[PDB]
Amino acid sequence: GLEALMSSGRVDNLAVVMGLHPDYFTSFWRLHYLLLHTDGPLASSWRHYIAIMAAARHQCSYLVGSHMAEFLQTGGDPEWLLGLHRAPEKLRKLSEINKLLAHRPWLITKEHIQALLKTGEHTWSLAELIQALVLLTHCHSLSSFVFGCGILPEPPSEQSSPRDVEALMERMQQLQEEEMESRFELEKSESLPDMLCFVEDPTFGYEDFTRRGAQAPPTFRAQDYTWEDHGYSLIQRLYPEGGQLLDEKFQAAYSLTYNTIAMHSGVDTSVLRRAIWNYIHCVFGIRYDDYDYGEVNQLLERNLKVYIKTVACYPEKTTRRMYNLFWRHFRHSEKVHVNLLLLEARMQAALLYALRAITRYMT
Ligand SMILES: CC(C)C[C@H](N)C(=O)O
Repeated sequence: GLEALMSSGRVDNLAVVMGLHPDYFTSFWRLHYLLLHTDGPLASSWRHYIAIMAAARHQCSYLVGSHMAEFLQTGGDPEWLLGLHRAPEKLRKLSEINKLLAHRPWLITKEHIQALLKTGEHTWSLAELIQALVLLTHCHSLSSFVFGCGILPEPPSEQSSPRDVEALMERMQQLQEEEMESRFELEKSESLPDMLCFVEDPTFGYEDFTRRGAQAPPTFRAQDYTWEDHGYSLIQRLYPEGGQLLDEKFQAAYSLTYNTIAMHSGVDTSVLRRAIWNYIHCVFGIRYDDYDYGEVNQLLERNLKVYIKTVACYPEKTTRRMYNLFWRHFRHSEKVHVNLLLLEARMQAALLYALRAITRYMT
């Protein structure tokens, strides 16, 4: 761990907790400094305001209150802090895609892209839009992390501080050696104040209460639009400096391992980490053609699925009891490792839907 920086008092509570995984922190910090402290398509004050609009979707005052202060220090018409209605209409056009990205990314549609790029007095360019999609999804995934790790405003965490594990290690060995479609639909269908003026439709979330029965996004076959050979290449064409940083951050988190499980070392944990990843993408409708989704229940205890899904979909509702309740014999560091596995998987899914809608509009 980046111990001297964490215990120094000079970086905030969020980065202190990221310090626990230096190989991820480096990739996280590079994209953080790019989006917020590097000249780009959009003015500094716009980027902090877009971040407020995003953190407001999850009622996440840690991130809202921090980008408010930055927005003021960087210029930033204070009157925009009275509510979205006082912001330029170009920013206001982002509410719909902001809400959809945060809660139901699969509903993003080329007709949404058409509205943003519609020629008017102040139109979004593609480089401006791509930077805005990265900021919105960045701050949604950072709200998941703030809530899932119990990060306190400016201990750095309300939840983290300065046997059946062997059952699990056995199930992982057995694995390291059609109706596939059925097991995916089963996993996907399973069911488990002053910020309000920066959002529209504040009670929109995962789970439609306008319809009986729980939320089941439409199955999207991965490989129809993947990061590796569709989304990455579109972002590096429209926003070069961020595409590479996002790719490195995605890979940083998908491959981060210490070869340990709870108290055990010498383990290969990729089958377990792939289940966390592939489950969250399943909660957002993405099906991997060659993956046995039965492995999710073999490997992810039920208390871990309730937490993962709460943090991906309803981070506001995360509780200390819920954090303590799963993986009771695991190290806190590993609970944090799960959180950043899931913000990266949640962010990649929201981006991919948005990037897919942009491709469809261009055609
Ligand atoms: C338990 C898993 C979330 C991570 C594990 N500590 C590893 O090194 O891969």
